[PDB]
Amino acid sequence: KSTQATLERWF
Amino acid sequence: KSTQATLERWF
Amino acid sequence: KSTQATLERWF
Amino acid sequence: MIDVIMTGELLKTVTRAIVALVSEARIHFLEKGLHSRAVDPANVAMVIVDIPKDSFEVYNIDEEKTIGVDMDRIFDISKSISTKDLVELIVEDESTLKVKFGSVEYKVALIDPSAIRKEPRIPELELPAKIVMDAGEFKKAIAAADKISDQVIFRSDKEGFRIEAKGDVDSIVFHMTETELIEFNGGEARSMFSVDYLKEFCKVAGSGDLLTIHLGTNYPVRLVFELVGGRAKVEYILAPRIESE
Amino acid sequence: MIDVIMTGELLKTVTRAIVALVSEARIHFLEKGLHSRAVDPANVAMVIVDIPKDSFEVYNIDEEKTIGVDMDRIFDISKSISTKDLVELIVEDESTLKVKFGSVEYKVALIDPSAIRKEPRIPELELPAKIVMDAGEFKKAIAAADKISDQVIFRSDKEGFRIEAKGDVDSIVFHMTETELIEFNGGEARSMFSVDYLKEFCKVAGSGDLLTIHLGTNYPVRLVFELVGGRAKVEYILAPRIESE
Amino acid sequence: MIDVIMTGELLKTVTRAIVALVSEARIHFLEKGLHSRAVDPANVAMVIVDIPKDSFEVYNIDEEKTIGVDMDRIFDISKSISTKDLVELIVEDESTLKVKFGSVEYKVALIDPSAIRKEPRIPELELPAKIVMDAGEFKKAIAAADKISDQVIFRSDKEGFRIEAKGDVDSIVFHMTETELIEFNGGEARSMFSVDYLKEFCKVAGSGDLLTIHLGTNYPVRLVFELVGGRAKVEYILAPRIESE
Repeated sequence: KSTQATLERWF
Repeated sequence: KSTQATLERWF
Repeated sequence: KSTQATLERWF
Repeated sequence: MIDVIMTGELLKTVTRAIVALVSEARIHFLEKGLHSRAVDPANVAMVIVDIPKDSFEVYNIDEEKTIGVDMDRIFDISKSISTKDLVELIVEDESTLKVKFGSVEYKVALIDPSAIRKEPRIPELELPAKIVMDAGEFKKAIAAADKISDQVIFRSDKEGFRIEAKGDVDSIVFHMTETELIEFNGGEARSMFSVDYLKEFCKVAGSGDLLTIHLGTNYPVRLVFELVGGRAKVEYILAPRIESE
Repeated sequence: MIDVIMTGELLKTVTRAIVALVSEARIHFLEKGLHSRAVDPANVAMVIVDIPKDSFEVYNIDEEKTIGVDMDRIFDISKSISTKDLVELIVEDESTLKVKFGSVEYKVALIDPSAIRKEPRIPELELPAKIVMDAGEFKKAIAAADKISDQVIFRSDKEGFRIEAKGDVDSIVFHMTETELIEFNGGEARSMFSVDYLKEFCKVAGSGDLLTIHLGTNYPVRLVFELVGGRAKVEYILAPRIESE
Repeated sequence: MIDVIMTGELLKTVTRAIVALVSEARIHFLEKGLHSRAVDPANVAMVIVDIPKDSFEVYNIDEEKTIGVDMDRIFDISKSISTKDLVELIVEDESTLKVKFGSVEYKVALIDPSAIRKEPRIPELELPAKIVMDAGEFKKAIAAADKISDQVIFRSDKEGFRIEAKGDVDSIVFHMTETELIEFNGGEARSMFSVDYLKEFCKVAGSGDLLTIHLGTNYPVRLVFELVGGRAKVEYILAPRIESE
């Protein structure tokens, strides 16, 4: 399956 | 009045 | 405030 | 035996301007041309359309007759009639109206002209300011005000013509000094109106046409458009929204 | 190993005409070209599309094979394929259909051709009147009748071809003497139909194309269009609405 | 006393790209030009717009000031401003923003720049693949994937750039070898995203513009568009949909 991630993990 | 016929009568 | 008038007053 | 022939854009312009406030109006075939005036059921606005006989590609009457035309069905049929598709209107009888264009001949029955609400006596208005501008520049002034409010202010003085709209977070103003207006008598006038009607009037007109505006203070406004390249004159008279103290 | 290449407007015309009555039809890749015929679930209308091999910018079959194509997904994908964007259809396998156009290669799975309702034997109709006219003039005759009624009358005699619609307050008639029709055999015919289907048929065709109409009395109507500039032949057969006494 | 003048298409492009993820963003009037970056409330995507001072038909600042602009009302007003109708933005005060175009001067009040969510530090992303292609070819790759699924796969390697979408009955793939891409560094990358955002990003751009794509594996994607003919640079950064095992 797939889970939309958030940009917070990369900032 | 009018009654929509079917194509089955002519095939 | 404002009240839409009618044309009857001017005819 | 009425037998007229106009362009498609001509019939489509009047039927729209009319049916824009009514659904059935009396049309008057005069010697000077075609006439027809009606007010909406609301009694807020009035439309007066004129088409002198020189706009028709033929105009044949055999006595000035008035016909009660069902504007809705006419407008509805008009969406077929093409812009270049000459249309010939005929009334050689008393019960129906033949509309011919292309290979189609539409026949809608007529109404008893005296069966429809009797039209409003054309007002005898005396207004201070007289502005002449382009309908397009005007239609763009109304479209903009519609995002800010339900009402607008037509403000006239010597420094030009102004149309203003205000919201609780923004405002807009359309100004044109007399130097940028086609014509302007500079009279002082100020009346408020509802963008609703003003936006509906702007439908029957686009950019490239002219517009004369007769404005006073706390009086209705006269919007005279030269439509279909000066071949049709459509006037809209809107009652003002009076500032209640 | 089917390997065809048609223009975009070509694929978009057939898939629309087909999916206009079905959602999955068997497509026949013959030696003479592409064939496919289906009737709607209702059983009121029939569509027969033909594309001789000379309309393709290449048509490569390795045996005449029939494929069950899911018309909905095909039509749905067709809204991407551009009008000039050549599209190549490939079926080098038995499970899927590759549709290539631009930098996109779409692959929709095929259906068991014998898993879909078996198509209707093309009728052996013998009709009195044969009218040949422009599809545009025709599409304009139908669009007009749709405002007046749900049904129309195709009336043929020597004085021309007529299509009429009546309401309780108006009526419309589309007439073209044999002198204004491309072709006309003048036979006497008169059948009534539902504007609903007739308006749906007119979608897959526009002005500039030709149309042959086979009309009889109380018989179905054959509407043969030369679409995509004589490169696609789409026929629609509609059952009549019989005047019940 | 900010006093800028840009084309209509220029303002309409940025306000759309911005308001495409926010309803109120801080706009930065710098020496090098106009800047403004914001993330949507969701925190999934980020937009970074840049307009160097050479895109303006004049750009006059009297100190680099940041203003809190209500993007919704601005975007909403922008639907008036014409494509060729030069628009001059002025902020000679601290409470409002004057937008002039034609005979209209719109005045929307400003927001406390520090009253709006503080913008996101522009990420320091290091991505393997770098693809340069046309925005149109790209917008067509996204439009197609939207019919097949809610998500797509950006796959990069040496044999070209790939974008794929799969359904339970069909699939589509957009491939362009390095030979057909404007630029391509051939790095290996593979991340999945939601067609939803990707389709929303494609709105602010059309065919004829260029697009650089920075892709990595299980990392967000950077979509840098050269909009308004290289006069506006709009970057969209979307978080990936991570394949959950």
